[PDB]
Amino acid sequence: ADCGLRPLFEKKSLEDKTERELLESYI
Amino acid sequence: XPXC
Amino acid sequence: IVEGSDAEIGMSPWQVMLFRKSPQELLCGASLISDRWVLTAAHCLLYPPWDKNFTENDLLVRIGKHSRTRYERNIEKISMLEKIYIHPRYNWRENLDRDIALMKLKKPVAFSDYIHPVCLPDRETAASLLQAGYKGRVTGWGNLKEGQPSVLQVVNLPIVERPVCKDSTRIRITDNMFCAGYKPDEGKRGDACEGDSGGPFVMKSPFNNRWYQMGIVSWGEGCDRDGKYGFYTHVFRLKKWIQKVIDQF
Ligand SMILES: *[C@@H]1O[C@H](CO)[C@@H](O)[C@H](O)[C@H]1NC(C)=O
Ligand SMILES: [Cl-]
Ligand code: NA
Repeated sequence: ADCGLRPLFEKKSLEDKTERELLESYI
Repeated sequence: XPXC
Repeated sequence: IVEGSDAEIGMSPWQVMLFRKSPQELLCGASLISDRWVLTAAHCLLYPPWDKNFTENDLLVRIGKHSRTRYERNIEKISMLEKIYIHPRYNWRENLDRDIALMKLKKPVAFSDYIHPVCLPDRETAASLLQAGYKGRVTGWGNLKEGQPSVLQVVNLPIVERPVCKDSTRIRITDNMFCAGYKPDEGKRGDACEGDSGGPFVMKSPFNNRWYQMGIVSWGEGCDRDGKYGFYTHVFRLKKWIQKVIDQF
């Protein structure tokens, strides 16, 4: 139900140091 | 071969 | 992981370490997909040409870890296995087709800031995100070059077009695999390596912000060689088997 949302990241509205690289690769 |  | 960098704390809280009991040693990575199921590569458990054939009591999984070697008290969880299930059509004789295995924990693990399951993709998520050029992420405590890290490593790598993957090797690639890594012309480097096998290749969905396990580290020829790519078990293609094992329990 809660799979794939990290307690120390998505659940706290924080982003990790390289996930932006993944997001940008989509465009 | 296999990851190993 | 070659050319990666230290993971942040809790960056991959589905990451699992598969550990041999006797002698003590890290065997492989793996991932937590629920409170009691762990996914890994079949070749981590069964590979007759190397006389590898583990039974449940040969192994432990360690969940919640950051340090490769330190016992992380109050953070990590060490679990025993109740049963191993290997894909009945895992092809170890030829090319590691369907390189996938599930392990059921003897008791469910409690989640925490450091322990949390990754999603498996459905049809729409696979169709949308498994496209050449889109990047995913590989993590593990494997070798730093084809040399072990102090803490969990992470690197992001692009999915590569099937004909380029096939051009890169004489091993027969099937639709149950995909490859990823930079091309020689892209300048950037990076690959999984020995010890990372079994661990997850994940993608963060841009539609719902959830992380999905799209691949399992399966095979490669060397690590980070120019013109070679890492190969990954295609999790979604083998999902009906996963669901069958989980349902039937
Ligand atoms: C692996 O080990 C088990 C242990 O009893 C044995 O029954 C089985 O034949 C072995 N599997 C393969 C594929 O060699
Ligand atoms: Cl299947
Ligand atoms: Na390469």
